[PDB]
Amino acid sequence: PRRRVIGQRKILPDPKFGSELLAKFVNILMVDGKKSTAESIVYSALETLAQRSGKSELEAFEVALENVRPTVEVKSRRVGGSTYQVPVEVRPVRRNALAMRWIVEAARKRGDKSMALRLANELSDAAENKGTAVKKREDVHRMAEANKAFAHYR
Amino acid sequence: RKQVSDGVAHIHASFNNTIVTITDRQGNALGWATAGGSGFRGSRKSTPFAAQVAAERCADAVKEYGIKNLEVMVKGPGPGRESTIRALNAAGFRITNITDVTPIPHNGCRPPKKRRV
Amino acid sequence: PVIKVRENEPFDVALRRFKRSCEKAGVLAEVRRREFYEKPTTERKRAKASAVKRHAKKLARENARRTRLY
RNA sequence: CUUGAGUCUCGUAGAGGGGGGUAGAAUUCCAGGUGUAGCGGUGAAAUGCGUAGAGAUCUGGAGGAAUACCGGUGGCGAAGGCGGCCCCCUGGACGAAGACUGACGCUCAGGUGCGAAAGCGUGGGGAGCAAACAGGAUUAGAUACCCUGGUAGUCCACGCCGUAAACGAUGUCGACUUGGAGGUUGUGCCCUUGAGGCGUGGCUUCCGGAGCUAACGCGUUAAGUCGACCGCCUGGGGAGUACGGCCGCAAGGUUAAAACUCAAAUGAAUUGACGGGGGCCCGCACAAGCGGUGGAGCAUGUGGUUUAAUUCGAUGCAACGCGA
Ligand SMILES: [Mg+2]
Ligand SMILES: [Mg+2]
Ligand SMILES: [Mg+2]
Ligand SMILES: [Mg+2]
Ligand SMILES: [Mg+2]
Ligand SMILES: [Mg+2]
Ligand SMILES: [Mg+2]
Ligand SMILES: [Mg+2]
Ligand SMILES: [Mg+2]
Ligand SMILES: [Mg+2]
Ligand SMILES: [Mg+2]
Ligand SMILES: [Mg+2]
Ligand SMILES: [Mg+2]
Ligand SMILES: [Mg+2]
Ligand SMILES: [Mg+2]
Ligand SMILES: [Mg+2]
Ligand SMILES: [Mg+2]
Ligand SMILES: [Mg+2]
Ligand SMILES: [Mg+2]
Ligand SMILES: [Mg+2]
Ligand SMILES: [Mg+2]
Ligand SMILES: [Mg+2]
Ligand SMILES: [Mg+2]
Repeated sequence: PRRRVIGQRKILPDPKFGSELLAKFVNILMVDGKKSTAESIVYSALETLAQRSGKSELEAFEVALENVRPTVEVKSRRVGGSTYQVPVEVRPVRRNALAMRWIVEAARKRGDKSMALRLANELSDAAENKGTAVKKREDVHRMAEANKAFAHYR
Repeated sequence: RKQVSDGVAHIHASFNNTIVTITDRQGNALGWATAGGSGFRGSRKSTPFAAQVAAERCADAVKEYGIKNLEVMVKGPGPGRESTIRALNAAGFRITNITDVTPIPHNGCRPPKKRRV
Repeated sequence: PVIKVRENEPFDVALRRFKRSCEKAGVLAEVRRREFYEKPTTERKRAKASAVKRHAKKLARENARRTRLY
């Protein structure tokens, strides 16, 4: 907005693991205000992922996030009448949010049957670093590299 | 194959392009590089970053000659004019002298006509 | 704008001196002005405008800006 | 007769004019060295140039044009105009003290001369730039703007032309009328005690009083108060055109109408609105996001077509599940 530095809104942590990040993921996943359903799906996915990959639900989830967060995105600065795609360093809250968003979209795309199954598969893929959300991040980075000449001349 | 240790870096920095040319102190060129050959075209090759990577490329090219000291002669009005020298220093030569040799006439030949844009 | 880096002078410092020397010399400005042929009439007109604006601005600041702004 | 006008003496500053030398920087080209795939250009490209070795870089050479910094609302000139340095020829302005002539003055129709740039003739010269022209883009088109080239011309000699927003849009000469801040160039005194204090001339920039003006503004360099002489105007268009004359190699210049036609055309300022003006600011205006519509079936309203009738109204946002 023009004249607003509004206060960030309060998100409660999810009951199973007490995690704010996990709560945010659930919110992003949710559709039509159906939170209960979203949390069930997220928990199912986490449980399967933990069983498949290892340590905990939260550690596995974190690993996936680490492989899908973007360091740099691009904006379109339009000053000389034409638009320069400029790179820009993506701040941490955005990095988590964007990564989560990408993961959920990839999961939605994916061909497995249950949503939980798709989510688990996608997360595992992210952890390995051979999935589609990861591909998306790679594409974003590639664009930033291409437009690196317009990095610190905005 | 030869070694010289001390070169001159001629940074021709026009508005469109940056040419970097390392030479022996006498005038004979050792290696060169441009933002164009460095992989930038148009809006991208007319930028400081392009000049910097051109400089890096030039330094790499003349690595065979083992040049340690280097004096830089900057020419023209350019987006680099600084990036190139910074890059060269980073690439790791001792910059000894920095000289501007932009050719100003003493009211000589007529310039081309003004652009109407 | 010739500069020679003195003993124990940092590179950044050397760069700073070089830039200052160039600015003082006025090389970039000269080149930019000599990029295209300014007509003599244009040069005269620009000079006149510069003189008028400078004088007017100075008068306004010193004499007109001697009042209570608030 | 000496107060206007001029002469002589001594200095002063000046891109004033004419002629002849010369210097350095830079562009172009040429030859050679080094060296390798790009250069150039643009909003982005392409034409163009480059592996037949370009661009870059160093050396040498050729040649033409123009004189960076100094450089200034600085200076000089009647105006046009004049810009590196040196010499030769040469015109004017200004100050100082005197001396001299003794109204010798001001203006000027015809006339005469000078008169940017472009243009013309003849002979040179030709680097850069660049009408015309060519190709590439852009575009609906693009006989333009932009890009790459490029010939007259720009330069020199000597002739012509004779015009410009040739403008201060302000004819020349003279006198008189409150001020302030500068620039430049003389000169008198003050110890120049220092770059400095007080005068007195010339040219010059800005601001401003009275007065003037339609207003804008001008304001001791008047657009104020006056005197002499000249030039010019009499509604917009037709028209600075036609015809005639004169001048010109030509392009054209100069002098300069009439019919016909309209009731306006203009100047300055005011209030709005508008601007691909400028500054500041807001709004789900964009941005960041989430979900739709536009595809499908159906509901409903509208346009249309059909009908005997398809009642009438709403119909850019701000009509179209609206009156209903
Ligand atoms: Mg050009
Ligand atoms: Mg003189
Ligand atoms: Mg004079
Ligand atoms: Mg006459
Ligand atoms: Mg001429
Ligand atoms: Mg001729
Ligand atoms: Mg000829
Ligand atoms: Mg040309
Ligand atoms: Mg052209
Ligand atoms: Mg006339
Ligand atoms: Mg004039
Ligand atoms: Mg007139
Ligand atoms: Mg007269
Ligand atoms: Mg005034
Ligand atoms: Mg009439
Ligand atoms: Mg005529
Ligand atoms: Mg006639
Ligand atoms: Mg949006
Ligand atoms: Mg539909
Ligand atoms: Mg339809
Ligand atoms: Mg409708
Ligand atoms: Mg109806
Ligand atoms: Mg109706």
